[PDB]
Amino acid sequence: SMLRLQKRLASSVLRCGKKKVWLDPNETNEIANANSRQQIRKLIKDGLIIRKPVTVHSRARCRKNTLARRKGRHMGIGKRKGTANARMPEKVTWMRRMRILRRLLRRYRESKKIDRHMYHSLYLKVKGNVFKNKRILMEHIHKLKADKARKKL
Amino acid sequence: RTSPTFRRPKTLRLRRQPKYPRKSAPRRNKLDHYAIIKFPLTTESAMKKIEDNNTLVFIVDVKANKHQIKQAVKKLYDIDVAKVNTLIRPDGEKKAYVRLAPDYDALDVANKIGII
Amino acid sequence: PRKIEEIKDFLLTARRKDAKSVKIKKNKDNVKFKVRCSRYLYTLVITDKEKAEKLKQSLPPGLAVKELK
RNA sequence: AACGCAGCUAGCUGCGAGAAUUAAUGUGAAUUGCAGGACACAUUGAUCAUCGACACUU
RNA sequence: UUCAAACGAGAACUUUGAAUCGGGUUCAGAUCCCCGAAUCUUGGAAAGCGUCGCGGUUCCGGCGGCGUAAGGGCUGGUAGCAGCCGACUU
Repeated sequence: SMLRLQKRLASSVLRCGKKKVWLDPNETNEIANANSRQQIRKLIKDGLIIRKPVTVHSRARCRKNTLARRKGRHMGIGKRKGTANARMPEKVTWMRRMRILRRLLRRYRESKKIDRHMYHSLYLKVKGNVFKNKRILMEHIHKLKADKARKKL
Repeated sequence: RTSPTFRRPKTLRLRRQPKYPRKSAPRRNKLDHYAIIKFPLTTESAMKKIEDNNTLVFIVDVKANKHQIKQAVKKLYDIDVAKVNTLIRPDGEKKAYVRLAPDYDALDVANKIGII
Repeated sequence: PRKIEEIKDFLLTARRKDAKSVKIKKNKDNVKFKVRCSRYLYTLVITDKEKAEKLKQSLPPGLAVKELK
């Protein structure tokens, strides 16, 4: 008749919210007879009270769009609200470029492809924004190494 | 005198030797073991403690500390105490949870008072 | 807790006056010998079965033995 | 001034862990809402009053 | 906000259903009670948690079964090669 107490106890025992607690609609008499956490544990084993499943919230709709968004399907001029810097900061773009270029110079130095003197000159030039790409930097040593070979010969 | 400051010299101090005691006789200890324990408690929640925790519940004088409670129950009912937990009820009475030693049991003891 | 690493130490710490009991735990890959002392619960782990029984015969007498398995 | 004290008691009143009172004296069969307890009433005692003994928590 | 049911003399409005740490323990207390530990491994799987069952129906708070187009990186030896891997952008 009065099942406010049993729903609170069931939620505490089931460690779920009261919205997820289901009381048997045509067995109400002996849940009303339950007044202790022991009696609640009696009923959830017998199936009179069970924990309702969580309400479904599927991410498949968003997952499908991200795959399309992976190919730039919704990245047009009409789907951008923030600034170009806001969407992709220029500092992090510059910060990434110095790291991936300075790493290459270190690798070329330890691999004896280039010497310390050439390393320092390029290290100041990469900081000078003269190169913008690994490939753009990479072919630069080649003409630099090519004339050096010609100079000796 | 090797110091430029003058300090008060320390003089003899005599222990007081009264010509008569100001109090004729020592005050009687009015807070004894019978005063320590007021009465045992019989509420529903209490009964759980005697069975599952080997613990007795008592209403005690508000001025008694945990040490005083432990000695009183020992000589009053000839048992041993492991630990005592006390709290002050909202009504102003002090409730003490006295846990007996493992060798003693609260069931047979609480029969001796007649509470159980 | 403390881990006893070599066999000889374990039967010593089991002989201390404060050692109350030893509990033997039987796992799929090892057997753990845990002795409850006054301040620490010392555990000796052996990975091979045959040494477990021979040590089990050699506990000091009178010390309580509990078999978890 | 505070806090406690009645078998059932919140206030008022009285009292102070001896806590709606102890002792003693006078008096002399009750108290009372209920119950219980009483009660040779001197081989000496309920109640009430008096009050000089005792006691009087922070 | 609606439908149905229950209790009830009575229902828009009540209830149910549908739209110093770890672990346990109460009706109401837990770092305080109980247990166990103290001030990658021991702790530790025994616990706990998921499910699948067996007992019992104010007693069992009892048992078990399973599972826990362009922007880069890495690896092995002509201006790199070869392979593999990875977001977000213009």
